[PDB]
Amino acid sequence: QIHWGNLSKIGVVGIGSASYKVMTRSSHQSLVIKLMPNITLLNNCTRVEIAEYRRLLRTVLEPIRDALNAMTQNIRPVQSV
Amino acid sequence: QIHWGNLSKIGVVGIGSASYKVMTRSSHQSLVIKLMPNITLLNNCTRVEIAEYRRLLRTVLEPIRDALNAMTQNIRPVQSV
Amino acid sequence: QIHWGNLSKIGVVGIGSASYKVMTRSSHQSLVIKLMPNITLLNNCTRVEIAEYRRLLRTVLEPIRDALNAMTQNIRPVQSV
Amino acid sequence: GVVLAGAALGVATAAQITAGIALHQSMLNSQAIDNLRASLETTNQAIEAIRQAGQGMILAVQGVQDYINNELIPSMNQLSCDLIGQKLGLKLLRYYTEILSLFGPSLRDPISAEISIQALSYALGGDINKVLEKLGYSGGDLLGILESRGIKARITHVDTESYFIVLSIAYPTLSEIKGVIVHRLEGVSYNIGSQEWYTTVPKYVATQGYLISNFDESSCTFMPEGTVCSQNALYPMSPLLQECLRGSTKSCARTLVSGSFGNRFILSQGNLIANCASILCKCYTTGTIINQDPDKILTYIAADHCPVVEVNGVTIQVGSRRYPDAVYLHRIDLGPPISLGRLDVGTNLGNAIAKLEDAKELLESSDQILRS
Amino acid sequence: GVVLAGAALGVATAAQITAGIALHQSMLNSQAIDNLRASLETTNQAIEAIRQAGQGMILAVQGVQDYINNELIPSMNQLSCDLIGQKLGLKLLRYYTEILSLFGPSLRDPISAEISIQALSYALGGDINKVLEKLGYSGGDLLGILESRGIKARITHVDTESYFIVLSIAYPTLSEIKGVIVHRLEGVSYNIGSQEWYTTVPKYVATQGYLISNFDESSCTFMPEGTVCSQNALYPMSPLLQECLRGSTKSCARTLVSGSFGNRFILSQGNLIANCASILCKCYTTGTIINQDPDKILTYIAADHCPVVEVNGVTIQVGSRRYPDAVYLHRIDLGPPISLGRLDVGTNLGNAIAKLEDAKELLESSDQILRS
Amino acid sequence: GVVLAGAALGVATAAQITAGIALHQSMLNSQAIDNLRASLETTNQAIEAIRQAGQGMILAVQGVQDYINNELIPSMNQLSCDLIGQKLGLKLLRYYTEILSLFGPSLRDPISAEISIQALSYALGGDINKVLEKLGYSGGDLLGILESRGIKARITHVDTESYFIVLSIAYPTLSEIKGVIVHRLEGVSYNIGSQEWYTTVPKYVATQGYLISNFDESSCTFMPEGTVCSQNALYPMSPLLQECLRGSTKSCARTLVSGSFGNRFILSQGNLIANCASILCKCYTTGTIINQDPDKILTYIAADHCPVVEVNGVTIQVGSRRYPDAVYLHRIDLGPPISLGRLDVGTNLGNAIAKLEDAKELLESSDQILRS
Ligand SMILES: *[C@@H]1O[C@H](CO)[C@@H](O[C@@H]2O[C@H](CO)[C@@H](O[C@@H]3O[C@H](CO[C@H]4O[C@H](CO)[C@@H](O)[C@H](O)[C@@H]4O)[C@@H](O)[C@H](O[C@H]4O[C@H](CO)[C@@H](O)[C@H](O)[C@@H]4O)[C@@H]3O)[C@H](O)[C@H]2NC(C)=O)[C@H](O)[C@H]1NC(C)=O
Ligand SMILES: *[C@@H]1O[C@H](CO)[C@@H](O[C@@H]2O[C@H](CO)[C@@H](O[C@@H]3O[C@H](CO[C@H]4O[C@H](CO)[C@@H](O)[C@H](O)[C@@H]4O)[C@@H](O)[C@H](O[C@H]4O[C@H](CO)[C@@H](O)[C@H](O)[C@@H]4O)[C@@H]3O)[C@H](O)[C@H]2NC(C)=O)[C@H](O)[C@H]1NC(C)=O
Ligand SMILES: *[C@@H]1O[C@H](CO)[C@@H](O[C@@H]2O[C@H](CO)[C@@H](O[C@@H]3O[C@H](CO)[C@@H](O)[C@H](O)[C@@H]3O)[C@H](O)[C@H]2NC(C)=O)[C@H](O)[C@H]1NC(C)=O
Ligand SMILES: *[C@@H]1O[C@H](CO)[C@@H](O[C@@H]2O[C@H](CO)[C@@H](O)[C@H](O)[C@H]2NC(C)=O)[C@H](O)[C@H]1NC(C)=O
Ligand SMILES: *[C@@H]1O[C@H](CO)[C@@H](O[C@@H]2O[C@H](CO)[C@@H](O)[C@H](O)[C@H]2NC(C)=O)[C@H](O)[C@H]1NC(C)=O
Ligand SMILES: *[C@@H]1O[C@H](CO)[C@@H](O[C@@H]2O[C@H](CO)[C@@H](O)[C@H](O)[C@H]2NC(C)=O)[C@H](O)[C@H]1NC(C)=O
Ligand SMILES: *[C@@H]1O[C@H](CO)[C@@H](O)[C@H](O)[C@H]1NC(C)=O
Ligand SMILES: *[C@@H]1O[C@H](CO)[C@@H](O)[C@H](O)[C@H]1NC(C)=O
Repeated sequence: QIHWGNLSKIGVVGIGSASYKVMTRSSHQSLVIKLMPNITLLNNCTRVEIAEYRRLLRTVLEPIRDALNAMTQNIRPVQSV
Repeated sequence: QIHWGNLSKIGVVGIGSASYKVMTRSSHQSLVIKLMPNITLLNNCTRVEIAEYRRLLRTVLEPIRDALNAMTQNIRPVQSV
Repeated sequence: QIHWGNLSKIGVVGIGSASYKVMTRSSHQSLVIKLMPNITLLNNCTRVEIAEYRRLLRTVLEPIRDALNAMTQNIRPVQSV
Repeated sequence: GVVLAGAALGVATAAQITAGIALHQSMLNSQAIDNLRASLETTNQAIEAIRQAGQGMILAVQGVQDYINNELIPSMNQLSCDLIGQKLGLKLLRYYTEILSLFGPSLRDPISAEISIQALSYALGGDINKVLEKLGYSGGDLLGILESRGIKARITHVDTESYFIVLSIAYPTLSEIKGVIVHRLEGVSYNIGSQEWYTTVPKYVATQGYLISNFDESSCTFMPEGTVCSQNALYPMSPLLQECLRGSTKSCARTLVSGSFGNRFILSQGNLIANCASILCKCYTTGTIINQDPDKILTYIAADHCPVVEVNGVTIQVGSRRYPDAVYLHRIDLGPPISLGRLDVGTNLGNAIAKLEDAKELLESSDQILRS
Repeated sequence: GVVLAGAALGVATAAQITAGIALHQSMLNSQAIDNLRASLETTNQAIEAIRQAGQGMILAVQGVQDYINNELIPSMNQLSCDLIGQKLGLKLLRYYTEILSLFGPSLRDPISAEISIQALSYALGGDINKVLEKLGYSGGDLLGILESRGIKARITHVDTESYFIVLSIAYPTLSEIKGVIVHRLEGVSYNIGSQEWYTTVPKYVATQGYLISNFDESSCTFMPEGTVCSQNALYPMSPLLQECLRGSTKSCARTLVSGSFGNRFILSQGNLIANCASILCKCYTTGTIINQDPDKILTYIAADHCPVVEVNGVTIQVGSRRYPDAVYLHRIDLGPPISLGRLDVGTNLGNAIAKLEDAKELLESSDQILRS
Repeated sequence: GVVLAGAALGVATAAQITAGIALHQSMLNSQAIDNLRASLETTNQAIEAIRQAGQGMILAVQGVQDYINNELIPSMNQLSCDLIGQKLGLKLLRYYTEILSLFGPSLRDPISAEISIQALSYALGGDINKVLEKLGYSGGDLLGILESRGIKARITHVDTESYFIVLSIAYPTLSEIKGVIVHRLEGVSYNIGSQEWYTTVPKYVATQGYLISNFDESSCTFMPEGTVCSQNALYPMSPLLQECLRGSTKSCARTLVSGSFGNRFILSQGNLIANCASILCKCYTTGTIINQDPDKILTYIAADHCPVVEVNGVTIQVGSRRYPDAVYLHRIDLGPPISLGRLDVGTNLGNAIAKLEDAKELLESSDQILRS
């Protein structure tokens, strides 16, 4: 293992030691990002801004949906095997 | 080219290829950063804050303007030469 | 020193020189971060939010104070030796 | 046309000379500056297009005007005059820090400096979507250009008297380089006895006919219709690394991996390439475990031997054979083991240099000794 | 149980395969999506828990609802209708910019992408403390887990019709790896005549029995009760650097330091190890200066010779001797001198390689020369 | 005067020992801490100086007080009690996150840690300009000092009873190092046959009489009056690269460049050094093309041969000759071709070491071979 005697003779020392801990995942929860705000109490003062907001989101969300679909079409039950 | 036969014998494979596009620029627009806000309707309620804001701006603007003039004085019409 | 003559024959030139300045410090000031806001004019509308704020802070401040106490208790007057 | 007074300028780089000459084409004439100054001291909006009839359009952006128009002005009749100044003063000082951060002494070489539109976000009021719209910058390539930082601004005029900066902004055009393919590479570990190894190859490589070169992905964005790069992504590859990619396995370096390596199998051409001596390979249909022979380093699983395979608790159905059966280790010439870390390289390079230094006498006497 | 159609998928990384199968178990069923869509379209709060009995609790986060509920709605009777839209429109565009930053073309592979909870802070409304509380994530290890970026989310469902994204979030559990110790190393300089040198060693190393490996601290947090790492931090160390750490000093590389080096003394085991040829070492008890002989490279100060020592103007009391008196330079085998900079490496590597081709004919006539 | 008890402390670095002792003279004494706590209780301002007679001024900063006085207090008559708490709670949690970010477990070794004033911006209320004004930190060197991040803070006292942190802050003064010149280097490509090469040199180098060293510009700010560095920027240069800069051209390494290189001409001392074999060089005064001999690698254009030259589409005027006109390639000894990429280095280093292992028996047979 580490030879601390020779290491000190060229000016190298240990100033600390500690245990090593890693992470493992057991349970998962669902976190949903509701992208569309509730604007009912804002009457109709935000129609144009909301409508612009949805258009910008579609150009981002649609590519992600296609990637998910392109993977879940290749998932088949093991009963067919 | 790339010898995919030998690369796979040591566990190297290609997982995708794509075309290469670069950028070239033809037309240019002008965007001006107006640093001094229109404060007419604030009714002289921000005089000290505006003046201190201007004082700090001058310390940044002058060195850049000096650099631009130093290069511009070296640009001369080709008809003279 | 630097042989600019040989450097130019392989396409290396100097494009500017400057003096070197470092930093030294002699006087120090005290800057205190007051973590507890004055909320007297807010009546008592923030009791729970403030109390929850204090609880989060102690989990950060206590380990820092313990480190300072550990080093300070190892500082002793010079006349004692 | 114009001529640079290079004798008077003295020293300048190609970037400085080019941007200096381009400053002649991009600067407004003094008459426009006078009209622009009068136009600027008439607007009260955060974004406004100023159209000087007969000349190109100029966009004017005020970075704290929304706050004044939306927050401070409506509050005029119910707040004290002193609080209004404190609220504006807070925003002005925060705005100055951004201007200092962007245009201060950290900005080296203002003449030849190119500033991305995203870095201008705070100076433009916090968001850039409205600016791109008013600039007319839109289309199907906007995302690829914007994410790769392809919209650059350049300083052309600085007005100390009226406190404004003129920028020159351009919306680029995408052009395909003919005959250039960017290949993405991935690797799988293999076992030699009980040691798990990994071949060291670049993540991305580019080809153009016979030529193979390195590829820098930092400025690129991988769009579904092709990679979009705002700089030059191609740069030379060492001749020895090119021999690796051309089929010389002895030219490829290899490195040991940690005990929790997570690239022990891959799916390629409908076939599974797995280090079955390092992960559990079982044939799902028959239930028998697929053993990796000690004289082999990899396993190439296809449907002709196992139509459905479980690899790490994941069941995979594989197609027809596109990769031959694994060959023996004695038919594969393997490359040199290496360590890629900075301190490991230095320790090993220092050892090699010292060995060359100590034997310098004999190496510098080769021609005579081989002619005895 | 599910199977992957590898022939249809064609090519896939191990990370892609594992993450893709995990979608089967971590997705909401087609009916749960329909009920989720109804539940989302009746909430009006920034954070809300959706209790669908028979299925796990769902946490709904709206990124701009605090602004609407706290700022816009109360100010409804005092602001004009047009100003309300302008104020919300500003927040929506900034929120879109952050969504584009997270999930746009820079997000390379959405399927196997892992996003830390900190990176989602703006998408969740700016702060994550209330979310961590509502998720039930708490305990004594949260600070170590949180600061290691250990709480990761996966994209499981993206709904374009009702504009929401479903994420799979998990709170890790910490486990100690048996027999692994992470060592922190520090060094001080030493003089060989008039030259000041430094040994080149890693900042952190890890041991397991007789095994020595590198330790990557990038993903780790050093807590009082152990180092908490969100990734695998151990990676192999080259055999030559392992010889160094096993006591072979000649295998250890060394580098010169600048004239204003900061590591010239260290307190270790109650003793002071100092380079007394490059700093001022004075014995406070007697006032006699401690001088380092040129045949010695370091000074090992203990109480048997100086109860109180002053170095660099700092007065220190030391304990009993636990390091030997310094041995002469001729009893230390020192390693090669190296320069760690990439350009210094390339200049020296290119010179060393060039010397190898000049001897290539010599090195091939090896067995011929040695046998004869 | 104080002594450190190294026997009780056990182990500590020089930075820890130095910062530990310096804490003695920088801590407000136990009497002032009691007086400070009473003074902090009576304030209601974001920034305020504590004037306790006979002792130095202390600046107290409250990070959310501006929001309370400006935003919440004026609206107490129009909002509800619950909404007031909800708004402040949002700001408190965001402030706590920044405190956790600054002073949490990521903060390794709080005693020896130095935090720049810019990093404390959010903790101080989002801006440092007013804090610097009331600290008295001003003058003609502020811009260079601030951008180099030279205004550092250290934790002095932490009170968990009244929840405050005391920091020690210092305004540095600048000192020139006599005889040190920082040189900026720039390169131009040359051609050998059809290949375009580039010498590999550092961006910045520094000299001190005879000695040359590397320069690290990471902490520096190149101001018009000189280079201001907040750390030690000088670090040693390898002997071989020192020979390169002293006039040995074969010691300098060189790399092939990409096909779209942007450094093919430079203006230096009023003359243009241009490749002219990868870019078009044309003499304006006569209309002729400046052709480069294949036995030459560069062109040195001066007014004695071409008063006005058009290169790469830019027309430049040049002065009298101040560079000798180019010499033939046979009169220049060039250096080794190298590749600077990490993977290219590892591949070539691994190959070079392997040839050394394969030739061991010959290398330790040198003394028999050389003597006999
Ligand atoms: C895809 O992958 C395969 C499998 O590796 C490659 O085949 C290898 O190709 C390399 C490079 O051409 C071969 O290496 C060279 O082999 C030559 C033939 O050696 C035979 O004869 C010797 C007699 O002593 C036998 O010991 C040996 O087993 C072989 O049967 C040698 O001439 C070469 O050695 C020379 O190397 C250098 C020359 O620069 C100098 O040191 C000496 O001159 C020395 O003699 C060299 O070893 C290798 O043998 C092949 N592997 C095999 C056959 O298993 C394919 O080339 C590759 N595909 C493509 C398209 O490249
Ligand atoms: C600016 O740049 C110039 C050139 O770019 C430098 O000039 C070099 O100076 C060095 C040092 O003086 C020269 O190196 C020595 O050159 C001598 C000339 O060699 C003659 O003989 C050989 C054999 O036929 C021919 O190849 C050569 O052309 C000459 O006819 C030799 O005496 C030296 O040989 C040495 O060889 C080995 C080296 O491994 C040693 O062991 C031997 O003992 C012996 O000394 C040596 O080569 C170098 O040649 C010059 N470069 C040239 C001429 O291109 C300037 O020094 C430089 N300025 C600065 C300040 O650095
Ligand atoms: C701790 O450090 C000491 C001091 O360097 C180490 O002793 C050194 O050991 C090496 C190899 O064991 C010796 O080299 C050997 O020399 C003999 C003589 O020719 C030869 O048999 C071998 O081929 C080899 O070259 C070296 O001389 C010796 N140092 C001194 C100063 O004598 C010791 O090994 C270290 N301990 C550990 C556990 O690493
Ligand atoms: C600040 O903005 C005000 C508007 O609030 C500007 O006043 C208008 O300026 C235009 C421009 O020509 C005039 O046509 C309008 O008649 C003005 N309207 C009002 C109500 O005064 C004003 O010019 C701006 N002030 C500056 C920039 O200093
Ligand atoms: C927006 O929020 C409002 C509340 O402001 C929601 O209306 C409530 O819906 C719930 C769900 O069943 C009912 O129990 C309440 O009675 C409703 N409130 C009132 C005042 O009637 C509404 O559903 C939301 N609208 C959306 C999301 O479009
Ligand atoms: C919080 O602020 C209040 C005012 O908002 C402070 O009360 C003032 O305290 C000063 C300091 O002595 C006195 O001069 C004033 O007369 C006080 N004002 C009023 C209206 O009583 C208070 O001290 C601050 N701190 C707290 C409550 O802890
Ligand atoms: C808003 O517009 C919609 C669509 O016509 C309708 O609910 C109604 O007209 C408005 N509702 C309000 C103002 O609450
Ligand atoms: C602000 O002060 C100026 C004098 O500089 C005056 O002309 C103007 O009317 C004032 N604005 C008001 C009173 O709203």
